[PDB]
Amino acid sequence: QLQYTPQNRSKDNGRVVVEGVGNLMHHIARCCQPIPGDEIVGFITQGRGISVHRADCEQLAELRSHAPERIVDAVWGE
RNA sequence: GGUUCUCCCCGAAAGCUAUUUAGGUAGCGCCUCGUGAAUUCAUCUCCGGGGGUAGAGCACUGUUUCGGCAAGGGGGUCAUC
Repeated sequence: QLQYTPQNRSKDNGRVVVEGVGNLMHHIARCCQPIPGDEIVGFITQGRGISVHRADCEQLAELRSHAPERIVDAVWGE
């Protein structure tokens, strides 16, 4: 009965700062549920902007098997 | 319900079928007596047989667990026309 505020803060910006840039259309993945753990690794998607597909994950590595240029680092900050 | 003298020989059935039949009856099965014929009949060993039961098996009809490969659908990844 109790079933976006947690992602309204990402919609309120901050968090991810890929290569030192702020306010990006980032969005956490799924197969991997990244949290500020093994940091993370970003990935540019056609639409949806940056996909934070966690650091070290198969599907991320698959993308590492396709277009490496799309691949980007990742951080957290606060 | 009961059915009164005596000895002798053999000696059943409580089954099938039908029955406004199912505790009755009839045909037949088994009884007895009489007559008449096949070494006809019974056991046995040898011989020629069909069987699908026990048992066993899982090719088939089903059922069952496990391991394998893996359709194909599910959830996600880039995609999402």
